[PDB]
Parts: sequence; C-alpha cells; structure tokens
Amino acid sequence: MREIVHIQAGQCGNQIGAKFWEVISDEHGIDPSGNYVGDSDLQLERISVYYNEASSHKYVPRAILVDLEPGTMDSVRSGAFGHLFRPDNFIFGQSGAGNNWAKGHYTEGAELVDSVLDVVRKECENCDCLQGFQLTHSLGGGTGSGMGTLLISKVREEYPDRIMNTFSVVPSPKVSDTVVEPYNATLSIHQLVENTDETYCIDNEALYDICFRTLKLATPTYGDLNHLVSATMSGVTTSLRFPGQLNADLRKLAVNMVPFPRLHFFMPGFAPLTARGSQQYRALTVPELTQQMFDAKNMMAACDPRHGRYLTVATVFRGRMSMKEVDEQMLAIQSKNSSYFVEWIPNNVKVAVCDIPPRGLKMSSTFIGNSTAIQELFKRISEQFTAMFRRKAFLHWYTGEGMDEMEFTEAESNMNDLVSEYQQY
Amino acid sequence: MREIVHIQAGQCGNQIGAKFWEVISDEHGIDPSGNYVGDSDLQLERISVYYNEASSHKYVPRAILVDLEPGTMDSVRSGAFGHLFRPDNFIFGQSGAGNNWAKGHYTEGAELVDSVLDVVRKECENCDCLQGFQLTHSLGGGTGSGMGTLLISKVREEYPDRIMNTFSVVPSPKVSDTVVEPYNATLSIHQLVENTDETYCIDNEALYDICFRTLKLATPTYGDLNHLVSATMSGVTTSLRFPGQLNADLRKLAVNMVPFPRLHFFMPGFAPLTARGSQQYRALTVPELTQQMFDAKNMMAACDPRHGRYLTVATVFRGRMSMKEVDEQMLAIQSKNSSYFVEWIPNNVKVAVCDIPPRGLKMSSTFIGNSTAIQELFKRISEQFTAMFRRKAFLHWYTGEGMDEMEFTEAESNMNDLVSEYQQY
Amino acid sequence: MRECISIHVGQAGVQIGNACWELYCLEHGIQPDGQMPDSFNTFFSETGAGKHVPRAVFVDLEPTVIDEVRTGTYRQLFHPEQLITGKEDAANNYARGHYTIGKEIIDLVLDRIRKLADQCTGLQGFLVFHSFGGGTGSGFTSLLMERLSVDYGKKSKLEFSIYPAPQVSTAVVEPYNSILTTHTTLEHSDCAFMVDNEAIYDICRRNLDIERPTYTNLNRLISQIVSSITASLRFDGALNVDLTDFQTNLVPYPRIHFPLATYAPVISAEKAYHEQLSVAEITNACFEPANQMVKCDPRHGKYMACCLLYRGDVVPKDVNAAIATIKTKRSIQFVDWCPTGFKVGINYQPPTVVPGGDLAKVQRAVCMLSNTTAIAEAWARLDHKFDLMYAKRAFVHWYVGEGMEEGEFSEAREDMAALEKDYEEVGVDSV
Amino acid sequence: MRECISIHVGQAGVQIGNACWELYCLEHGIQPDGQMPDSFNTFFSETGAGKHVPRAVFVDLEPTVIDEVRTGTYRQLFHPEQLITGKEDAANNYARGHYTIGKEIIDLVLDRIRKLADQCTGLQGFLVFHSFGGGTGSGFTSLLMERLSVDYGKKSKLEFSIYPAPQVSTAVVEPYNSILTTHTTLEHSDCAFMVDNEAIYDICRRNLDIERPTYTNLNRLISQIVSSITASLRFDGALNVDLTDFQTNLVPYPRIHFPLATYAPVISAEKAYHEQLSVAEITNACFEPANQMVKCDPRHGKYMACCLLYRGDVVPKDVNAAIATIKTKRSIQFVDWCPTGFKVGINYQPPTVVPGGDLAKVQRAVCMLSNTTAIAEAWARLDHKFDLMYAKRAFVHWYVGEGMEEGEFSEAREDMAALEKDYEEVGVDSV
Repeated sequence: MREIVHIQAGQCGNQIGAKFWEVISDEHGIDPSGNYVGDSDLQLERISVYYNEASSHKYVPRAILVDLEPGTMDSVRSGAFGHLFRPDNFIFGQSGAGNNWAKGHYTEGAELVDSVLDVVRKECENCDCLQGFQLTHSLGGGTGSGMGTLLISKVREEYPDRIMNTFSVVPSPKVSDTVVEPYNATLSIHQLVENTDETYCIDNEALYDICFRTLKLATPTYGDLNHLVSATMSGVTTSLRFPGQLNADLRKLAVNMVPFPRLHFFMPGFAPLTARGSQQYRALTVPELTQQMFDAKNMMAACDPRHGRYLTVATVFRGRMSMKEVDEQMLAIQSKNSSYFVEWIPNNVKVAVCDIPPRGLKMSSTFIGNSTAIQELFKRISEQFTAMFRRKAFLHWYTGEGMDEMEFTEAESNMNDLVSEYQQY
Repeated sequence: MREIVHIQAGQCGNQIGAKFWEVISDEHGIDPSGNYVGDSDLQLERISVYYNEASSHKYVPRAILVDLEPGTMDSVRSGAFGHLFRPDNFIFGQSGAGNNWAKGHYTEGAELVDSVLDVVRKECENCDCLQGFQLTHSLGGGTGSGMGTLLISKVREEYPDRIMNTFSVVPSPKVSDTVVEPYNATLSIHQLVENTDETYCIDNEALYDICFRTLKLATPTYGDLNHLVSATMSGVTTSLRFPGQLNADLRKLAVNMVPFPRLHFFMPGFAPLTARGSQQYRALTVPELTQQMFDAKNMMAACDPRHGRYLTVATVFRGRMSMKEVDEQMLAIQSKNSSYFVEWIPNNVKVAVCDIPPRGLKMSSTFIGNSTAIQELFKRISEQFTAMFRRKAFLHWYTGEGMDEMEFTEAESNMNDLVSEYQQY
Repeated sequence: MRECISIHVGQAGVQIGNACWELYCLEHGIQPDGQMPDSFNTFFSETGAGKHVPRAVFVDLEPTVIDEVRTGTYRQLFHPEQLITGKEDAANNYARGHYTIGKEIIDLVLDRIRKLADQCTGLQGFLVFHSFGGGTGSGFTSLLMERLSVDYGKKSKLEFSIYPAPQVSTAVVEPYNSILTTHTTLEHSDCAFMVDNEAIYDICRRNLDIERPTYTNLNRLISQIVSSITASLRFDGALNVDLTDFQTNLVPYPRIHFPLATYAPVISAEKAYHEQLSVAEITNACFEPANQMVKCDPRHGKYMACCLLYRGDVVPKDVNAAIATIKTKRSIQFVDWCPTGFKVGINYQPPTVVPGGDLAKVQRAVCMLSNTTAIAEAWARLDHKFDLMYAKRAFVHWYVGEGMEEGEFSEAREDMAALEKDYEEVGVDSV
Repeated sequence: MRECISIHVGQAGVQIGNACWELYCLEHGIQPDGQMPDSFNTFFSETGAGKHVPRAVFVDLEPTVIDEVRTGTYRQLFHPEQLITGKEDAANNYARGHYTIGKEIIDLVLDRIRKLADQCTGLQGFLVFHSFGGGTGSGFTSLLMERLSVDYGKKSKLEFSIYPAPQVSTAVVEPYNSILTTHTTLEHSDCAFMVDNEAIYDICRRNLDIERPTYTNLNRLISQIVSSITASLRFDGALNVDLTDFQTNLVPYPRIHFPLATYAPVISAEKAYHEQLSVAEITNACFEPANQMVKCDPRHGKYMACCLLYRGDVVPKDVNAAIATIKTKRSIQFVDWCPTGFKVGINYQPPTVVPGGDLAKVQRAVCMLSNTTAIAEAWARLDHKFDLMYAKRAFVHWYVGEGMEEGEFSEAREDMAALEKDYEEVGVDSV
C-alpha cells in the first residue's frame, strides 16, 4: 500500500541512500540482517511502503542501487546494512563516466538504464499500489546527474501519474567539488524541470554551516551530512507512513507546494538540531521547533529566503503535540513575516502532524519551502555555465560523447525561463 | 498401475536419466542400494509406476540404459545410484557411432535395437497397466538421436496406443557442440513428428542462462542442468503419481496440449528457482510461482514466447495450496497476456495440482508450453541444415552409412511443413 | 421410506461428497466410523448393529481421489464396494469418459446402484454430483444418466453440477465438455442445480472474510446447500418439500431446468455476533445479485420460479411478509406467465456448523433455488467459446480419436442453439 | 423507532465520531465492547444478545485513522464492515476525494448505508461529520451527500462541519476545498451546524483553564454539542425536538442554512464549585459573543433563528424568563422578519461527564444553534482568500489534473458570491 521505489544513483546518491536506509530501518526496527527486532506494531503496520517481505519474514528494502562504477557498490555492500539490499538490485558498470553528464546520459547510461529499467519494472509490478518514486543523486556529478536524469525521464514516460520526487545535491556557491559542475548541473536541471514533481535542493555548504554552527561538530564527515538529508527524507515519508492527527502523503505535499508545474524546487529543513552540549539548556516545544525551522540558518540550501518570498511552505511535525500550538505558531510566523510570504496565496503553510517521533526524540519537524530564493541558486549556475560556455571550455568532452551545442543552449534557455518565472512570481 | 518405461539413449540421455533416477529415488525414499528408507506411505502407494519390486523388497527402476559406447555405461554403473538399475538393462555396443545419425539408425542401431527391443518387451510384459514410455536423449548427438529415433519408431509400431513422450536436448542457437548437429537434429525431428506424443524441447544454453542469471551459479556443471531437467520430469510424472486436488496423468496433459497431431513440441519450465542468497528474501506463493514460470527467462528452451502465441500451457503445481489462488493467477495471466495466447482456444491453461511438494520445498510447479515460438528453433535448424546441404558438407558419411539424399530432402520438407503449420496457427 | 441415492462422479463430485457426508454425519450424530454414541434413513442404512452405511456411490475413473477417501477419517464409513474407481482417468476428455474409459466401468456402477435401490423401499430419486468441465464429470455423468433413465425411467434425477465460471477456468477444453454434457444430460435430466467456483470465491471473500479459500470451503458451502435441500426428507418441518416438489415447481418446460443455488446466512463469527439475521434479512440477502453462487447477474433476466427453503427458527408469517416485500420490489422482476413464482419450504432443524468451518452458528437459514433467464447469458458465453474453438477445430482430434465424430460436435452445438432460442422465447412477455 | 444514522468522513469526522460514540456509550451505560452490565435505539441496534452495534459508518480514504479505531478500546463495538477505508487519501484535494479516489469507494459506502437504513424502521435522517478544509472531508462528503439526496431524497441531512478558522489553519488549499464543498453540498443539504477549531481553543483557554489543549478536548466539546442536539431522540423531556424541528426552525431560506453551535456550561471543576450555574446564567453565557464556537462576532450581524436545547434540571418558567431577558437586551438584535426567533427544547437528562475529560459535572446545560448573518463575514473572508489564490491560479493544476475543470472553480466562486448576496439581502430590514 502506497509503496515507494527508491533509486540511488552515483556516489553521492548511494552514500545518502545508505544512510537513509539505516535511519529508516532504525525507525521500523529492522535488523541489519533484515529481521524485525522492534517493539511497537506501528512499525510493521506500514512496512510495505519501503520494504518487501521475503520468505523468512525478512524485509528487503525496495531500493535500486545504480552506479557506473563498482567501488561504491562494494563499499555499500561491505559496510553495515549492506546485507540488507537485494543482491539483484546492485546494477553497476565498469567505466565510471568520469564527471561527464554526456557519458552518463548517452553512452554508458544507455546500457545501464536498460538494465536498471528492467529492475525497476520488476519492482513496480511487484507493488500493490505504487505511490511514486524517490531518487537520490548529485547534479554536479557524473553518473549521478546524467543517469538520474535519464532514469527520471524514462520512468516518467512509463509512469506519468506517479509521484516522482528527487533529493538532489546541488552545487555549492563558494567551493566546487567538480570543475565541470555548471555543465552537469544545468543539463540536469533542464531535465528535472519537466520530469519531476518535487526536487529537494540540498547544498553541502549549507550542511557544513549547520554542522559547524548548530551542531558544533568539530570534524563533520559525510556521515553527518547524509544523516541530516536522511532525516529530512524520513520526516516526509514518515508523515506518509505512521498514523497521525493530520496525515499528508507525497501527493498532498506536491499539491500544496507546487502552484505551477515548473515551480517545484524546495529548500528542506529539520527543526530539532541541537549540539550535545546545549541539549540540556533547550526546551523542546512547538514554538522552538517552528522558530528553528523558519530560521534562514537552518535551511539546507545556500539560498537566503529573506532575498525572496515564500510561495508555499510545508511543516511536517512528528510526535505528540497540540494542534492548537502548531496552528498558532504557523499563524504567528505568517503574521510576523508577512513581507516574506506571497500575497496572492493566503495561508502559505501546509501542516501535517504524525504521532511517532524519530528515535531518540520527543518532538521533531521537517520544513519544506517553495520560495523564490532558489532563483539565486539557478542564477549562480547560469552565470557559471555561460562563463564556461562563452569561451567553450571543457565542451569537447560533451560534444565527443555525442551531444550538441544546441542542447546546451536549450538547457540554459530553460533555466533562464525558470529564473524568469521565479522572479515574476 | 500406470507403469512407465524409461529409456535413456546416448551420453546426454544416460546422464540426464541418472540424475532423473536420483531425484525420483529421493522423492520416493529409495536407498541407492534399492531399499525403501522413506517416512510416508504415499511414497510406496504408487511406487509401481517407476519401480519394480524385487525379491527382498528392493526396488529396481524400470529403466533401460542403451548406448553405443561402454564409457557412459561404466560411468553410470560406478557412480552413486549405479547399483540401482538392473544389470541386465545395460544394453551397449563397442563402436560409438561417432556423431553420425546414420550410424546410430541404420548400421549399429539395428543390432542394438533388436537387443533393447527384447529388453523393452520383457519390461512391458512385466507391467500390469502400461501408461506409456519416456525417452531421454539428445537430437544433436550420435547414438542418442538416431537410436532414440529408431527405438521410438519400433516401440510406436509395437505399442501405438501408449503415450510416448521424450525429453530431447535440442541444439543451441549460439554455440554448437557438434559440427554435424543440424543433420542429426533435422533427421531426428522428422522422425519425432510422427512417432511421438509429447516432445519436451530442452536447450543447454537456456539452462546456462537459468543457472547463471536465476540460480547465480558461478560454475554450473552438467549436474545442475541435468537436475533442472530431472525436476521437470519429476513434476510431470509426480502429478501422475502422488495424490492431489486435481490429478493429471500423461494422457490428460497430452489431450490438453496437443490440439493437432503434429503440434506436440513443448518448452518446459520450473517455478521455484532461487539462488541460495535470495532464498530468504523471496515469498513462496502461488502468484510468485506463476509469475516466474510464465517469465520468458525461466523457459528451458531458447525460444522467446513473446515472438509467438501460446497454443496451450500446462501448470503442474505441487504442494498444499489454494485452488482459488491458482485459478485466479491463471485468469490474471491469461487476461494480462491476451495478446500472447491464441484466440480460438479459450482457457489456454490446463491446471493440475498435487499434494506432495519436492524434497526441500513447500511449493513448486512445472510449466509446459505448446507455443508457436518453437517455429524459431525449427527455422534455425532448417537454415543450418540447408546451408550445409546446399554445398553437400559432411554428407558422404551419411551416404556411406547407407542413407540417401532423398531422405534428407524428405526430412527438411517435413520440418518446413512443421514450421508452416506453427506459423499458420 | 423416502430413501434417496446420491452419486458422486469425478474429483469435484467426490470431494463435494466428502464434504456432504461429513455434514450428514455431523447432523445425524453418526460417528465417522458409522456408529452412533428415522431421520437418518433417507441417506443411511442400518446393518444389524449401530453401523450406518451411507446410501451413496463414489465413482471416478482415477484411483487418487477415491483412495484418499478410502484412507481418510471416513475410511470405515462407506461400503468398500460402493467406492468404485478406474485405472486411467478421462483426461478432461468427454469421449474418454463417455465412450472409451466409461464403458469399462458403467456396468459395475449400475450394478452397485441396483443393489442400493433394491436395499431401499421407496426410492425418491438420485442426486448426481459432478463438474461440467471434467472428463469423467461430463462423459461418464452423461452416460450414467442415460443408463439410469433407461433403467429407472420414472425416478427423479437431480444433479448438482459445477458450471464453468465466466472468467476463471482450470481447463482449456471446458467448453467442449460442457456443451456435450448439456446436450446428453438435457436429453435425460429433471433439474440441475448450478454453481460456480468463481461466485463462491467472491462470496467467501466478501462475507466470510477469507482471502485465501481452498476447494474445501467451497465444498463446505455446497454441502450446506445440499443439506438445506434435503432437510425436508431428513427432518420434520412446517412445510415439507420433496424432490418431486423441486422438479415440479422449478421446471416450467422440459429443457429449461437449470436453477441457480443460493445460501443467505454466509457470515463469519464476529459479523454474525454483530447482526440480527432474521427471515426478512436472509431473504433479501438471497435475492441480492452479489450473493448468487452462479456468476450471473439476475437483473439481466427474469425469474420464472423460486424455491425458498427455510430452516431453523422460522415463522411462516415472517416468511410470507418477506416474500411479499420481495414481490413488491421493482429490481426483482418475474416472467408474466408465472404470477405465483415461489415454492416455500420450512424445516425445524437449524443448520449444523461443521467444526473447523467458517460459517457461524445461526438460528435460521434459507437456500434459494431460482430458475431465471439470466443463465441464458452464461449459455451464450459458453457456446461462443465453443464456436471459437470449433471453428479453429482445436483439440477436436483428441475427441474424434476416442470414439466420437465431428457430427456429434455439430449436433451438440445446434442443440445448444435451440436451448438459447428456448430461453429467449420463454423470456419474452405474452401478448 | 426514530432511528438516525451518523456518518463520519475523514480524519476530523472519524475522531469526532470516536469522541461522540465514547460519549454515547457512557450515557447509555454501554460497555466499550457493546455489552450492557429504548433510549439506546435511535443510535444503537441490538443483535440477539446484549451486543449493541452503533448505527454509524466510519468512512475515510486513508487506513490510518480507521485502523486506530479498529485497534483501540472500541475495537469490538463497531461492526467491522461499517468501518470503511481506502488505500490512498485525497491529499487535501477536493478533486481526489470527489472524482478520482472517492469514486472507488462511494458504492461501498452507499451499500453499507443502505444496509443500515434497511435495518431501521423509521429513519429520521443522517448526521454527517466532516471538515471543510480536507480532501475526503470535502470532496467525498459532497459526493456522498449528493448520492444520498438521489437515494433518500426526503430524509433530513444534518452535517457537523469544522469551518476553517479565520487565522489559524493547518492546510494551504483550504479555501479551494471549502468553496467547492459549499457549492456542492449547499445544493444538497438541509442545515450545517458549524464550528471552528480556533474558537474552541479560545473557549478552552478562557473557561477550562487548559493552556495546551489537543484535538481530543475539542472533539469532547463537539461531542457534548452533538449529545445535547440528539438528547431529545435519545431521552425524554418536557419539550422534545426532532431533526425536522431543527431543519424547520433554523433554515429560513433554502440556501441560508449555516447555524453556529454553542455550549454554555463549559467550566472546570473548581470554577463549577464556585458558581451557581442556573438557566439565566447559562443562557446569558450562550449569547455572550466570546462563548461562540465559531469565531464570528454575533454583534456584527442579526440573528434570524435560535434553538436553545436545555437539558437536566431545567424549569420551563426559568427558560421563559431567561429568553425574555435576552429579547429585552439591546446588544442582541434579530432580523425584523422573525418576531419569534426561539425554538426551545428541554430534556430531563443532565449531560454526562466523560471520565478523563475537563468539563465538570453540572446539573443543567444548554446548546444554542443560532442562524445569524454574522457568518456572512466569514464567507467573505473565505471567498477573498479563494479569489487571491485563484487570481494567481495557484494549486489549480493539482485540482485540474484530477478530473476537474477551471470552469468548476469559476462556477463555485459565482455560487459563493450569490450566497453572499443572499445573506446581504436577508440581512436588510423590510420597508
């Protein structure tokens, strides 16, 4: 019932997906060997949305791990929770596409996407009522960006009515981890605009800021960043899964935050983020959670909402809390920041409340924000893309793989249309 | 009661028959020395269809092992379950016929077929109610193809009303194990069309695909392939032997899958095929068995059913299962694949259900398919045969043994008539 | 005195007989060995001691099902000579069960039935349990019915047949066997109470909360239907109904004799606890189109005769009020030539719950045998499938090479066309 | 005899039904398993034994809330077949609950409601509990009400709806769903008793001393309102008032049928100890603008009809004196075309205190249903929000790509404008 197919593409996607399945198994009380060792019945009440029951009551995640290099597959398999995924769902190639969008979308992406599409078709036909798909990847990468894009397009043309939502790691503003990041990001965004229902844009530098300033982590590794992203994913599909006072699945959130088809890029967030030192001085209340989630420092994308206006927001609360406090905090937030919300949408907040909090917490909440400040991120990508494209730098790789400059022009025109739409609204 | 005479001809036939008798003795709890060491009474309830009770309550298989070379006889006798067959039922010659159909059908096949016919007459006159015969052989071989053909013809003209069904290993599409494979296969098929009731076409390359892709066997040997073929044979005659909710002997299957006398070539299959790694993640249910048996990857002949239309299918289920689930799965399969079933035969599925599953399993099922995709196999054989025959390659062997080119022309004309009939229907 | 003989042919018939005789032994207090720790006379015979031998034969051309009977918990209930079995079944072939394999067994079956009839004093008739789409359930059933008509040309012959389902099907040659059986037995039968496996599956899922029923639950429901039908012979009630009553009140014309069976209080334990199942409620459930045990929508046709067999704590006034309510309904329409289309039977014995079954213990129940023109659509579907398969001439060689001719195929199809025409004619209003 | 069926749609409706049926079981002495260690007949049915099955359906498109009901303390009270649930909710989308997801469930709900109606003898009407700003609470509620009007075109249909609050809100698309529901149900409804979560929050804070109330306390207060409304059917009193009485006395024109609910003795234990709550005091509290459970100031409009439902130790003379005092007040103004704007009902049963609740045990209580033109301001606010969101065309793609057209949006907005015009017209004085 309302089964979700999870696809992890590339190194970033595979690592974030491994952390995501760790936190999900923690929520549902699933042993790293696949056995249920939980305590409450609500964990197995809706285990079907993410897991498939095998023969000996062992739960196999409904996840497809796709990459163009075997190193990440070996790392995921060898580590903890690596004996959890189905061994037939590791679909990988040998050559790793470099950091080339064209390689991952046109040359090796073809064979690997045929194989992964067969696997995805099997997984979907196994499902009872498919709610939709979720993809984890990075736009600035190689196999990640291009292959996630190709899979998104093909699954979309196969299943147009399902909800396709992606948790994509966007390029950072200050320091880039890939020289050709603008090209891959621009092409990936051009493809994501038309074939995705919900794109949660995550930047690693905002995550570094959160870890250093809010969690006071001296040496934040990728494990902590992936844990944060996994907590966001958790929160959303937990509103989907567990019982609550005000339920909301993926489609309800999509309806309440996508006023127009192309305006589906969100800044995620997580409210109860405290350092180990300050956990004893802070009161965990709905006002505290709301004040933190609406703070511009907590948002997981390096886009200041004070530079734009919130088209819509979604607050997915978790835990036993009073609906009056949630609604009054929402009203106070809208009244105080009336200049930061769009006037032509009254009640720009969609509230969902789930009864089961995450492990180790009494209250929690995730913030999703459809704001016109993503236009800043797309503008940065556009300036970098046009700076490299004007002098035609690193372009012979993409051209030789089989692309054309016309595709680059179309991608940049589509992204400029996106920024124009955001600025207009 | 309903005794079956089993004849193994050639190397392929003898090895597959050895594996078959191993699995049958496992099913009926027969010691490799011939003694009953089982647990349930149903094993001895119908032991008579395959075994003959000897003096000291020792069960001798009703099997005739015929070959034109003594190496296979020695290998079968020396190995485990080799002291099970009657020593008077090893009928072999010295010269091994090479890979020549004419040698095994006209020169040495004559003397050896007189001897084996005497043995078969003794075995049949010993029987109480003969249900029919079953032959294991290879069409691309020497003594196997030609001698199995000669024995089939002679036993057919002796016992026309009995059921003669053969499990023949057909040539593979990609790689051939014998240079003269098309000649032997064409002559054998020309003789099988008129003198056989049920020919289960098995290709070694489909078996390799099953072992590598479905069973994840790193080094599949002929033991595993023979085990698969033996499981298919088991399933069929187990529907014959053990009690069930919906019984079906050999003749019932023959009636329900042979709409026309010459259209009796089947693609066998086996549903519960799982790798040792994935046995814990898979739920053993009737829908799972049906989905696997109707999958084009599971079928044991390299002929894609999506390239043709199923004239008829037979599902022989084994184990305690609900008849409603079986019937609803059959109906769903027919409705979903309505384009892959013949329109002029409503209810193209014949369902049989036996109560006793194979050892080590809770549920099982064998798939038999009379489809118009065997025409692809016969077409490949025809192209290869005409390619070699046009330039008269390797023909002087067959001519010198005592044949004529007119026999080759008749064989290819008959096989072309077979492909014409399949394409017409 | 009113002894009746039940004949179970084929696997379906034998398993339904297993369920039926389990139910009879439970109802009459007979232990599964025939001993008791009259009412039990129309179906059982006493042999000196407390041994009660059921008045039935179990005939099949396959040793498997009969051997399961011979070694089951009821191994010592049935007379060993009345469990007749062959060696090779009919293999879903009508010709095998009627011409080739059935001719080697029919004499033994007739001898055993003659022994049973001689043991009786007044023979009411025969109950033939079989399936339409089976080899021995079709060919041997038709052969046996014709031989019985030759011998007992006056006793009623009621048959409980599993009509092929509209969509689900376990055999490929079911239309051939069904059409040929309909031909041959329609020549020589009184009335055939019909049932579908698909409809009982739907009933089980919707009412009994079972998502994975087997043939066992279907057989238990069918046995409940048969028990409700024969309660009047087996017990005492306000309004008794005999087999001849069924034949007279349900068959308006000699060929139109295919009523559909129904059973209202099909309910689980918890739902039965939460309900107050009364005469009106069970009658309305009987006339609900979703509770029919033959997958034919009654709203597509007109009722010509209904036989409501109540049992248990039932009051005649409540039955009359419920039937008046049904008649006042507008969705339920009758043919214009049957102003009185209700035969009512009331029995004082409430239905007996089988230990291990799914039906809950109820105070009253009703079985409704309805002859309706909605079965004409099912006949049309069956003959359409027959027409497709025969136009391609598929599987015809199996029948022809076994003592039959294609002329018989054509004649059976023409007879079925005549039956469809008869249903159409009786459907239309008089002018 | 005067049986009434309550229908709970969506999460809000199902949870309010949980509170309501807890209150009913406590009032009638029924244990949470349906057994008791008449009055309990308009809302419960007896099944043979002491089992009392409530006469209600719990329908939602989401398994979560219904499954909480199925496994709670009342797991064995409700009939398992009357707890209808879907697989995927309407996701705050009217189109999903009305066109796409609601069409796969409406037949089952109608079948269950037909079963309940047949089980009844005289059906007074339906009580529909739902929320205005929910997916299934709007779309499925409108669909169900229209189907009921098609089927039961004469029985009264009273709906208890959670009107969206002026400021607090849990969903972003509430104006769309509210306007579309108002359109569709306003076509096919008798009267809608309205309530706001924000107003009940304010009532709880001011009167019950609770600073952190949950939905549970709100549901308990709403259940008290419903119990006061249905006490006349469930108990005996000096002045009985039926559902048709509500419909007649509260609805002056077919479209103006949105009264506001109120409950006077909302008080904690200590404050109840220190007070002497009498008929005059509770009546004055009912007419206090701060005690309204819909956040609309009554002084901004004119009353057109009031329904004072007293219960407990209430004397008719005291009620008359209190109502005369209210009429002599100058802050409370009525429309000039209603010289008599008071329907009075008195019941002998004092309100029952739920163990674990916050309301104190009182000797008397009054529920006031007031139809007033102050709801016109709330309608104006709702349509203003709708106009903003529709002018930007936000979220419209979600509705359109689910079986709806923008023409329906325009038509619903025009209908709401007509409703505002009607309220303005009935507000003005006659000349």
